[PDB]
Amino acid sequence: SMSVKKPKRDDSKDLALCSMILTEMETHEDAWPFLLPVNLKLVPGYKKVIKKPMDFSTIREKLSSGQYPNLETFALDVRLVFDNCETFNEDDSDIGRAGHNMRKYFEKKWTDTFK
Repeated sequence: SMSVKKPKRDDSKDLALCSMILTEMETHEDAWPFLLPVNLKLVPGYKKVIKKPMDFSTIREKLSSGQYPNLETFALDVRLVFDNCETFNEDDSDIGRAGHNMRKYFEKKWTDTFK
């Protein structure tokens, strides 16, 4: 509350560390469905169904331009990429499996870097 604060967690490396995680996600072999925005002209149904499209390149641009206020808003966008994927793709598809794999990969890096 006012003049009553928990001890100050050092957040000075968060930007660099989120960048490294995102590099690792970018370079994973199963990243290909997620590297670029889904082409809304060429994928029927996507525009209407997926209310907030997100992809790695859009996260990278947001990161690099100070559009994440903190590490939680960065995690929310990464998770959005996978939630979108699950919304549109059957589990039993290459893209559906890619999404599950990437989410797992991300959540472990997240816990190990920050928890």
